[PDB]
Amino acid sequence: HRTAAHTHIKGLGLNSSGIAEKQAAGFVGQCAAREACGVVVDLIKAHKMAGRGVLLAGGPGTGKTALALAISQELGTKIPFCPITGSEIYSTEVKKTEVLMENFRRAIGLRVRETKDVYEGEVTEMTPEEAENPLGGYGKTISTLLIGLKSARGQKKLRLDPSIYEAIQKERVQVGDVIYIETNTGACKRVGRSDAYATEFDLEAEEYVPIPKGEVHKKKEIVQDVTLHDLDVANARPQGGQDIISMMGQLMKPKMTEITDKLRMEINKVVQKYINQGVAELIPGVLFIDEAHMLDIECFTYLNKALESPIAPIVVLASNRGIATIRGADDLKAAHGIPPDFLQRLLIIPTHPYEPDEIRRIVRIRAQTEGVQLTDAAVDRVAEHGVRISLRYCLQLLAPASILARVNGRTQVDVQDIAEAEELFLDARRSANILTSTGESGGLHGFIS
Amino acid sequence: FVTDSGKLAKLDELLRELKEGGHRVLLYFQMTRMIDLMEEYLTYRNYKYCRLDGSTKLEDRRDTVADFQTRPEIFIFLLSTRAGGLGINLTTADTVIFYDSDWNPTIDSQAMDRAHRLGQTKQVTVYRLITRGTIEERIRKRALQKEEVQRVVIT
Amino acid sequence: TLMNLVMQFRKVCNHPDLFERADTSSPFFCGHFAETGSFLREGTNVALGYSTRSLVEYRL
Amino acid sequence: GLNLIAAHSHIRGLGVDADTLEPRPSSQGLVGQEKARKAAAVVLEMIKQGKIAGRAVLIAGPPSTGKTAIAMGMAQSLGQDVPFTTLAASEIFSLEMSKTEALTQAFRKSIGVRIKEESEIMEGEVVEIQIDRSTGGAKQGKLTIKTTDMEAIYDMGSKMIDAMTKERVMAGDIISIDKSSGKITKLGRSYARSRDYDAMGVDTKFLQCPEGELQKRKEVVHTVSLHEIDVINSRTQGFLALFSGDTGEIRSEIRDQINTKVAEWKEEGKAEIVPGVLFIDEVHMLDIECFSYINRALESDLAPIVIMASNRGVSRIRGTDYKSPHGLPLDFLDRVVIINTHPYTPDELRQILSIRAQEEEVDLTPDALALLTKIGQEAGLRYASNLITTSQLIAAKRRAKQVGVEDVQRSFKLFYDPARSVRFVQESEKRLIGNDGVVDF
DNA sequence: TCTCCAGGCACGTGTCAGATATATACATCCTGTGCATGT
DNA sequence: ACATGCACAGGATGTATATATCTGACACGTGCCTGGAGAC
Ligand SMILES: Nc1ncnc2c1ncn2[C@@H]1O[C@H](COP(=O)(O)OP(=O)(O)O)[C@@H](O)[C@H]1O
Ligand SMILES: Nc1ncnc2c1ncn2[C@@H]1O[C@H](COP(=O)(O)OP(=O)(O)O)[C@@H](O)[C@H]1O
Repeated sequence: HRTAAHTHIKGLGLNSSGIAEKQAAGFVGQCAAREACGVVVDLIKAHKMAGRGVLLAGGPGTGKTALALAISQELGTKIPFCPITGSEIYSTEVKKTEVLMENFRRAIGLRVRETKDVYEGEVTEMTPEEAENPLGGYGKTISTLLIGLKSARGQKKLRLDPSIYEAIQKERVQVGDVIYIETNTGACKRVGRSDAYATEFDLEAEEYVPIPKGEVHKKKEIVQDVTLHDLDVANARPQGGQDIISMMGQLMKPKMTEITDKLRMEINKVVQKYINQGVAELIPGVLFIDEAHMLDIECFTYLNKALESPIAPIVVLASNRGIATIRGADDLKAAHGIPPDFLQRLLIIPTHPYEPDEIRRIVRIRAQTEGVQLTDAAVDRVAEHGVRISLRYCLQLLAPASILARVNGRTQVDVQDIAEAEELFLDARRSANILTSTGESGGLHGFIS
Repeated sequence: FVTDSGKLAKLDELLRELKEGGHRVLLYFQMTRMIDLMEEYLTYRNYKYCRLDGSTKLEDRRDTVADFQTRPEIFIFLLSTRAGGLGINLTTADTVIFYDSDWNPTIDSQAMDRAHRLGQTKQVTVYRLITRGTIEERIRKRALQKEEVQRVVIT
Repeated sequence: TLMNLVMQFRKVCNHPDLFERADTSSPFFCGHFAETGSFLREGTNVALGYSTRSLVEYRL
Repeated sequence: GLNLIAAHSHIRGLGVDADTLEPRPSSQGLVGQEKARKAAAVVLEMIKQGKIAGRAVLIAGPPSTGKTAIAMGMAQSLGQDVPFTTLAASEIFSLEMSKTEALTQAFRKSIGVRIKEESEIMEGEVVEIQIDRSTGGAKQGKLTIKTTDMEAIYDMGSKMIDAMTKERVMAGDIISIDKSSGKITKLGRSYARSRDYDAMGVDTKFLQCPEGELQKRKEVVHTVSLHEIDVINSRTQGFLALFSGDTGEIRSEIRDQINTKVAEWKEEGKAEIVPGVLFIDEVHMLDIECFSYINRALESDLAPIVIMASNRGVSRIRGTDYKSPHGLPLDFLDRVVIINTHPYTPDELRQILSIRAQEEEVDLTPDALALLTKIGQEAGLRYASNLITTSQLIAAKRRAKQVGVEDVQRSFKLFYDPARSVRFVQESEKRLIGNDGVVDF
């Protein structure tokens, strides 16, 4: 329950025939952008996509990312949507193309059924059985156990490897602890003392649970939502199993590493083996790169090969720049910061500025969204500031003018409260005018130029 | 678990106070599946309890009821409201709680008669946990109504 | 979709876990374990085997 | 299932003849380019020869004239035999290691060693297992299996019974006991014991019994590059590095000793060296520090043939300040041999759009195809190839079957081609941030 | 053949899987039959 | 004027929670004695 800058947006607000009807579901106007975004959304939800470029041009303050939240609320919860920026990929551990590919494989999801094999019992007799251990330095070594699990209906008396014994041993399982040996990894989480050993005169603050009902060898199926980047991280730094690489690999500090091409191809073949068994379902998604002009030329070079893949999500770029200089090489200027070679992949969607009545509708929607009711003369005053100064300046003169209204015992916001909040809180243009006028000379009462 | 159910959350508060008072509770349910869920909860908060429901075999019934009555360590008895006829005596219990009400008034009445009976010494208090804004309030009305017809005619 | 909605209502008021309870889940597992065949064969004295291998293989 | 239609999913080879090297004008996807495809055919036929060093062929040409198309055609026209490695030239500027060494690994990834040695495997359904664990242990046991033809009993060692309770071999599994190691890969489940499986899903696949003999020798053929052996011989258990990129600066004496043992393997007849192809996409994104190493890595016996593609005209070289043709220094342009491409005639544009339409299975009227060719004359191949996918979906909005002029004219209306986008930037200067100013209405 | 004892037989017993009605409520499916409309 | 089709009447059927009973087949315990087993 916090009104952010984008709360009134609840979708594109499209008709059945794909025609954008203005002033519907949060937006005001903006027809030719919302129809194209609806086309993009149905391009996502048809799965004939292996990399398409969609650019969202237009000046600042025209609602480029409002369309992005509209797309992300129109696709749904069960479709991946990865929003990043252009400044997020400059890392210090890995090269930035690795961060690009990690975002590309964050934006591809997979829905997998799994059959876990738990052994859910109460430990009755725990007795190790060591083997022969000749002179080799380390000494004796436990090699076989006889742990007896006791469920509600039919006990069982099973025999263990050394590694699953070490999984027990790093959990501190005494006699009486109910556990659940997971025979996929080998892990085994102690749950608590069984209630047959219950005593209110206790100090360890243990969690007493009853005996697990049912068969001691259960078998249960679940559904899991896993992206391909999760599989990349899982096969890159192993943290499952009971050997030494996967145990000394979870005591170290975690570092982002460079998952190479061979792992990213082998996991593709493994996922295709899952799909061919009729278990997993593939659901591709969106990579929304906001502020794409901050990416330098070494990233637009690599996006070509990243989009030529047979599996690659749809890219939605946002760029509020005119004719500008690309960050990498400072000797070729182009539109939007996009290089003139990469720009041909893109299906460029324009975005046009607003009108003095559309500003009034946006002010009315934002006021009834935040919870600030006001009069029509005050709405005309804020729309006058919206025409003169900026769009996202006049929206921000509603939050002080409420508080100031509550200073004067009012409920609705009148002309006086906005006429005072326009004097307390300033914009950028009049502040720069005061800066240039008053800051004549550097000195004691000047500005550091 | 204890917070995903409004009733359960309110029962928790009430059982803590009851325990600290040294009260002993018959706690009545209309669903034995719920009897199970609770059985858990009681294990967590580590209270002693018995159980008697329609699954409980006859001599086991006799045994359980006798316990509750012999050995004051047991704090709650989880009873299915319709199960067990007239003539089980639980007059060591001084508190009754209905986790859910019956549509028929008389079944809850027969249930509280297990505490309120000859040989009872302490004052029986009957809680009734009602979820506001739901079927539970409907039920409660429809049952008070029925009791009005009984009151009008058999007077 | 559910049949006797007055019964369903009372269940909700009692506890949502009457409907679909959760239970110690776990994270997804990528490797290849060994599935048990049946329940009625390995009666009492069974032995667990550390069968955890990765589906990612590297053949040399 | 992981075969989503990309921008190059219609190329099924180079498409040229392999007898007189004639570029037949429409085959396997590559349509229209003739002289460049014949030169790529000559290069392809001297790759499979093997009796040449690592040389350098530069596919120069304008944007969207089919350069990645020719490279992908050469990739599809080799199969999984000769190692083709793509390298967009910004994977080199890493931080895990230096930059010249990251280039050296990409050279070493494309020189395969192909060795062929035999194994002994066992097919067959398990009839039954008896294990004498009676307190006893894994000491002795009997294994009765069968194919459709054979049937047999084997006795088992202790280190095989410990692999049978490791994989939990039931009575009815279809296993593959590799005899030389002892691993057990269950190929599936037999159909005839479908009653005997209770702890399985309701939907579960079942196979048939394996056909033939039960004890046979396989001649498997493995092919690993020199970078594979380099990363293997670098740590204690170091092959994980080439799956996690955590390899660092590999010392050069390891590479020298492996270059010696590969020659000693070749002279003993135990091995065979296969020179691969390395495709350096966008080679203009290398600074002169790279070219001063590619000029000498293309000198040794063990060097793959480098194919590379450049877009820029007379442009600057990174690292330095002086301009040069194709973004490459002149002492490196002495090494390379250049293939120039050409822009596309409109009938070739029309049939490329026809192939891209038949690849996605979108029906087109010929009037819409004429309009789309007219658009592609003025906006390039990429714009029209995206208008196809847009127009199919716009026809699917209003429940149509074939796309028409009334949908291509909507896709051309919503999604601007980049020429009109440049015109939009030039006619909306004062609000778009050029370098300094923001004007708000 | 002389010898022994335990396996099996007769006999109780006890219990629980599937079956017999049902208090507690209500929505739903059913179809006899009546009325209206059309030929 | 007659026949056919379409919706009221209010009943039987139906859904869901445990209760209250029950029955007969299976398993288990007991007692005992004769015949299967020993071995010369
Ligand atoms: N069509 C619209 N309807 C309502 N609000 C809008 C619309 N377009 C823009 N806005 C407002 O403009 C503000 C900034 O838009 P934003 O997308 O951040 O601009 P930019 O395109 O520069 O990123 C948002 O708070 C949003 O409320
Ligand atoms: N001969 C051809 N046959 C079929 N498609 C072609 C041919 N040449 C180019 N294309 C298409 O044109 C597009 C541009 O080719 P590409 O090589 O990617 O351009 P660039 O050389 O700028 O990378 C590709 O998507 C490819 O599908």
